[PDB]
Amino acid sequence: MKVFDVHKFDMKKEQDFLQVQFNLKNRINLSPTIHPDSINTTAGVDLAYWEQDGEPYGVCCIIVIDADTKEVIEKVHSMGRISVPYVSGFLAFRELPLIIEAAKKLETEPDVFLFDGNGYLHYNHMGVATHAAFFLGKPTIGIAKTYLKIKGCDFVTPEIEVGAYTDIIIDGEVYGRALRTRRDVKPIFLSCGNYIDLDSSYQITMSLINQESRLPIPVRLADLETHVLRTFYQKNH
Repeated sequence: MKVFDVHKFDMKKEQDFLQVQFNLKNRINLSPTIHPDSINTTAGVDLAYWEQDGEPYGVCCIIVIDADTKEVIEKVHSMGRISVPYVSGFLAFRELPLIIEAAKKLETEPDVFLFDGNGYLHYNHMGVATHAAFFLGKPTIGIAKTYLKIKGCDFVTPEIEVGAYTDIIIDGEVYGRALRTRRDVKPIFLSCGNYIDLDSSYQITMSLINQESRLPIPVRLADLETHVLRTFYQKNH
């Protein structure tokens, strides 16, 4: 699908990256309410990396499923040498190029994109899920497997029950939630990406959860796809 040409990727020093984040950060809108049964499709995005001939590479997979049946309707991927981090703390910038490339290959138009990564739950509310939203022009959701501790703030462990959650609050603001997707197993960390409220992010995520993994269906499939493709390229180097 078509994507918005938000900005270029010519940033050099950390100052450049901060300026881009601060600009987009003021364009974040978490007011949209979106019911799970009102959408036609949901997409999952993930990225995998590996060492190769001395240079770092990455493969981004986007898995699109039918919202109602949860069946896979489209799969695309992008692959290329990832840019070596000349700065630190801006992973999203070195991932976006591959993400945009993959999204451009999409024949479908996903109504929402769930990312294997953070969104609003980020030091500057500018995690990959949120950042990618501007380019995609679509609502996005952040699904993180690990907790990013901000301002020295720790989260409250959610109940053992499925769907249980706790709000991660920093400076009196809700950054996201610690969510128990699969009972008793490690919870995931949910945050709005952009163009959607926490309630909807939560409802859509839970509607995509089955007792097989703690990651919503779309994201679990993308993750598995990025791993199989990476293994393919590695053994065929």
